[PDB]
Amino acid sequence: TTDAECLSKPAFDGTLSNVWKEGDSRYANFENCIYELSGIGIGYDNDTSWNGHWTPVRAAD
Amino acid sequence: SGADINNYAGQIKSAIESKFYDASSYAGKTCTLRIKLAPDGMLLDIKPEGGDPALCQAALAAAKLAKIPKPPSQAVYEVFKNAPLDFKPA
Repeated sequence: TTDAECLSKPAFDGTLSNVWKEGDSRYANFENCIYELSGIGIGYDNDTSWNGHWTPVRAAD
Repeated sequence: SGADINNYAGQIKSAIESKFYDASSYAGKTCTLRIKLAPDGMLLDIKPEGGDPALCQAALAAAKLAKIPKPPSQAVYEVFKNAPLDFKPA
């Protein structure tokens, strides 16, 4: 499951969990891919769950 | 209730979104805030926890003005009592 395959998956609005922070930005694993949060996002479960706009950026790892 | 939590989050986001102006004017900027919610969905307090001064100010205004509805239930309220908010316009 490649970077190219992940990029081709649709963005969505919703909640991902086990979200982590690199620099200013937040990420989460989904469908063997990594999604990034943009827009206005709402956090919960100690900042590890985030609701908002998620866009695939690259493959897992 | 997992869907209730997600739908309420989407209503917070929707509410703030509509009081948030010239969003794309801040493309590339970041701001993160923390709120204190009342059980009826009113904002008790909001503190900026870092980011672009100009985006943050707009974010603050958005949130203060937002008409956040009452949570579907006390359970959901508890989840968002102290929600962090991220503004990362595209």
